[PDB]
Amino acid sequence: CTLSAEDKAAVERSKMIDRNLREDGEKAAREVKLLLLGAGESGKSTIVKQMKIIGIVETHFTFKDLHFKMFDVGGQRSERKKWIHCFEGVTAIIFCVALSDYDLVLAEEEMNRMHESMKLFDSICNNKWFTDTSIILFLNKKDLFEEKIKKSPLTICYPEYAGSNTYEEAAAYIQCQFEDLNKRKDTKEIYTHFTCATDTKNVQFVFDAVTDVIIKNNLKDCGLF
Amino acid sequence: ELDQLRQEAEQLKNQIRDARKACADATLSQITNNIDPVGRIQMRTRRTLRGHLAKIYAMHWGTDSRLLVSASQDGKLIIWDSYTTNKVHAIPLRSSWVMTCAYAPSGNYVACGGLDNICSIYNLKTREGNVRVSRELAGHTGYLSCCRFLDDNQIVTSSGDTTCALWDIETGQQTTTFTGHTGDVMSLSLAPDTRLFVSGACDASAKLWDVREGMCRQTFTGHESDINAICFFPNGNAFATGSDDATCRLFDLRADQELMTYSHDNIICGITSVSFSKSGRLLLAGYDDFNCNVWDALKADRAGVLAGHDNRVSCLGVTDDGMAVATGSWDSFLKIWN
Amino acid sequence: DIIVRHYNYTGKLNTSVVFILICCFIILENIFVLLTIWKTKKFHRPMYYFIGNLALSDLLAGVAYTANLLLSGATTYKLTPAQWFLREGSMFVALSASVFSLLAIAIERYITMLKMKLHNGSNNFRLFLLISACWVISLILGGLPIMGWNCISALSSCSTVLPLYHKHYILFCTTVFTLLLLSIVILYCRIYSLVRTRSRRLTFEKSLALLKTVIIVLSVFIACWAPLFILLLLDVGCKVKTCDILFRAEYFLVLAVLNSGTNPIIYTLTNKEMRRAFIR
Amino acid sequence: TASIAQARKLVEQLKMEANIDRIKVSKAAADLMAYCEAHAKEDPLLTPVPASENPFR
Amino acid sequence: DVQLVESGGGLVQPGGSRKLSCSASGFAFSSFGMHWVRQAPEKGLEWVAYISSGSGTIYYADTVKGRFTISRDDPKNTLFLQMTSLRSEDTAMYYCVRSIYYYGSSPFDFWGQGTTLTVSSGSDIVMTQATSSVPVTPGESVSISCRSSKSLLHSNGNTYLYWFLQRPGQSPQLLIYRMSNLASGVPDRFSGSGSGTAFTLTISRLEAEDVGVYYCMQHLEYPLTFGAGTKLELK
Ligand SMILES: CCCCCCCCc1ccc(CC[C@](N)(CO)COP(=O)(O)O)cc1
Repeated sequence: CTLSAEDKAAVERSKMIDRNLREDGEKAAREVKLLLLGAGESGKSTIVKQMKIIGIVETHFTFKDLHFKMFDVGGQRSERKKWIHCFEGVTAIIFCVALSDYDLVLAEEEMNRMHESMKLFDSICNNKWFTDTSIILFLNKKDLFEEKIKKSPLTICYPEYAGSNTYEEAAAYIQCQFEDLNKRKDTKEIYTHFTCATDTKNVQFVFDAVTDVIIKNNLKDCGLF
Repeated sequence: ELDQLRQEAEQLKNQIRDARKACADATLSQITNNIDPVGRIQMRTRRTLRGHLAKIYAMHWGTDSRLLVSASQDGKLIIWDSYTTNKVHAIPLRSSWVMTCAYAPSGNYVACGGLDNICSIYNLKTREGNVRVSRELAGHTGYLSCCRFLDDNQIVTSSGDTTCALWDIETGQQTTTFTGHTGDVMSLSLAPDTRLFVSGACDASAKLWDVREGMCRQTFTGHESDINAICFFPNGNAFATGSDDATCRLFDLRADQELMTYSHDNIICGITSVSFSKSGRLLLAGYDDFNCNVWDALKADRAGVLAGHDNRVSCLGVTDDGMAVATGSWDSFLKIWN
Repeated sequence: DIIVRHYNYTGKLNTSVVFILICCFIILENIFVLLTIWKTKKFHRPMYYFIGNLALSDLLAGVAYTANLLLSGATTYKLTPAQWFLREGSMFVALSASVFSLLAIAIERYITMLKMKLHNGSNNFRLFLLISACWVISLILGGLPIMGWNCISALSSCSTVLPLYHKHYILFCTTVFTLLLLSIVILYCRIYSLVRTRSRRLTFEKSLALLKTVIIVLSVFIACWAPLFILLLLDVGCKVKTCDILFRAEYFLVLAVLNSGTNPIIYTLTNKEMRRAFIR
Repeated sequence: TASIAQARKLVEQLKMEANIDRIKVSKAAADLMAYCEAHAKEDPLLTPVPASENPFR
Repeated sequence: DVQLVESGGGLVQPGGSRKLSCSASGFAFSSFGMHWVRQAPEKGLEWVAYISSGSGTIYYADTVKGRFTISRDDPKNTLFLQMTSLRSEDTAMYYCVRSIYYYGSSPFDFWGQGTTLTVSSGSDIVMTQATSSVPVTPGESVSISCRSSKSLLHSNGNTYLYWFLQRPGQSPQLLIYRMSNLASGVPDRFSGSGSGTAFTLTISRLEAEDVGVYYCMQHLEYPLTFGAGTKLELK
């Protein structure tokens, strides 16, 4: 070999750095990536509190021998298309919206925050980067929506709503409207959970959705999907 | 009063346009018409740097033209020896979301930043033998898109809050704030004398800022989309901007308007990074079509293509001596080209 | 001398165009699959490497049968015993390599579906070990008759379909085929079972599509490799000069080569990404 | 009057940008062309340097 | 700051065994290669052993190969030298030296205080310092020369020559590495030059603390050899 003693030692140092990088990558690839998104006061705070119980904010937790990292962009006051591609390849996108927003208009003006959340969901779901990334749809504040629907009908949000002023039917209607915004029906799937302020099954639902996504990705890798 | 101010502003803009048109008698395509064409440029890949596991977002060469630094989304800032492909250093970043990195001219410090809105300066030359966080600069309310070292103690950064900032590193305070951009500033370039610097933002405009005075000198508006890259000419009297409208544009400071446009019909994708050759005759621009074009800066004709990457070419740089050009893409690889 | 006597004691003494055309079509399909894998950059991962090895094995099986197909006939008396053994070992090695490639694909799929992970990556050690095993074992299995495990000097224990092969060697090959087929079937059944149990474990399709794919693959493979297996079992039990069904075994190997030719069809049309790559 | 203040600030910014000296485009084009011609020999990307000089062969 | 402590030295009968431990603090011990270097009571330095970071590569001198064993415990940040079948020629001051290897690094940066061992009663580059000692006066200029049997210039352009200074009663201190570069904390008075097999070290306006023995080391072929040393004395 033509290398000097110092050159060989530098090559050995580079190989040590290489194996440390490989170990770090192996450790990181065994971890679930979740991108937390939602409108203002949608309920992201209570969601991250529930997950903790059981620039960019990173929340790390554990469930059933899986390590979950949530990346809440949150207070990133910049137009999104210049950095959303950084989150391409996340395991899932947790999109949280508040049901009680269906009849609230102070968006920033004179339009429903519900429609703004719908447009944000349409932009994220139909984004050119998240063509195969699955969305976990959280419909927060079901308990307060229960009592709000009995006074202000859903027609404040949907002029074409003709069903009865019942929680189940209107909630199913809202879920259907969010699922219809998906144009990639064949490449991605939307998981919907109906959460409240005082429920502890949210982390279990996220575990189940991530497990289903992992199974689907494995089937794709094997060529069986 | 507001309407009067708006009409005064539009009259001033018309005056700017008329003054620029008055000092425009012969185009660059006419001055550089009989010069010899560069010809077909054949650059081969000499080294391939492997070790990054996520998409690589930025790189910087350094004055010695041998070391280089690359930042990747896997949370790693790797300092490579380009001659032997040896990994000199591997810094684990506190925040994995890194989009920019700079290497100090002296080589004692290295900078990075990203979605955490914090510019981290690391001391490479420590008595402990490791690389430690020398300083963390905070104050930007948007993502850090670019950063460049003036010296060991002063650093200029651009952020997504439509603001550039000059920081004194030892104090850690924001010495100077450059404002006036109405869009997210995506890239900045420093003049060779480190006295002025150009910043391109998402408002399809570029601005020349005086470092010492802290005020904007000139504004150049020729692009039709977000400007993603910017780079001075080697003599510091002109610069080139790449944007999302699949066009590059050469402007000059002393005539104050656009000189040349570098675009082809077969290119629709935007430009992620541009830089100039040592003599400034060749302009290298990385695109989203996984390739890298080399244009004749004087004739506007395309001279070559650097097609060796399997994903979007995110960062691109040229050594101080101009010996090689390094391109890093989203496929987690850097390639040196000669 | 050897060939004429061995064929006379087995009752043989002395439609190919369509079979040659089928073999050429199989070759075309395998070349198409190989070039589709080579062109696409996202296919440079071990699973698609296993599909590529399967395509190459089917390619060599078609070439071998084409060759066999051409060589057999009155020209089979011209071949020296060593040349006869090379001709038959070509087919044996090609078919063994193909079915072992199916085994390797099944094993890789089972390992991937057992350890769920999130980014499987490139486990080059397992890939190289499986490919090397599936090739070396196939070559050795096709080579056993030529080192001396043959019918020569064992005329009273001589096969009928291959009048220069030892009956014990055919029994060994049949046993290996049984073990390998049961291994493949159990691997795919366990894959489906684990996927279905995990899919029923969580509360809010994939299982039905996986069942359809597994049923298609297994039904094609078994229903198309069955008659050759039945004859390879029966020739041991048949006395010489007795079983008439043993004579016309050419179509029963035509079935096996059609299975080799429909392997890439099944492994392409089932895969969404494979069809999208092939069309574009 | 934040909008009025911003409009006024833009007004003096445009006034400051309207009081600089601009040379003809031909003069600056000749300047850049002369710079490119002068430094052509020192550019190894323009003329491929022989294998004995570049450190990457 | 960074500091190394050597312990485990004392009177030893010939043919016995002894254990030397060098404890490190103030730096990343795991990322530094370690050297054991020996200085006889009235002689110069003599490289003994080396263990790389991660213990990947281990090297010994021919006079100690087989008997001596160098090891390291990174979690406890300690370096071990186990010596068996001690001879009367192993009595000396032993130093543990940290040395990191990358592009632009300065190997042999820090030397330990050393521990005293007292055993009771070819084909390697020869580095030559012809002059044993020179008399000097403060404020003057002195040049220390060095010569090598084999050229120290490699195909990569690096001339692997190292200069050390050992003040009386103290451990050697690195001045110049790779024949041109000045070590950190060294005044710019010291200048290193030379080419091929001839080297010189020039001191401009020498001061009172420059008095000591200057050692010349090579790092091209790995069996490191030191120069005889050139002692400086005042007048
Ligand atoms: C583990 C999988 C291996 C299975 C091996 C099955 C091979 C069985 C077989 C091979 C070749 C032939 C060929 C028959 C002919 N040889 C044509 O090649 C007929 O010979 P002629 O009458 O023309 O002389 C028949 C069965």
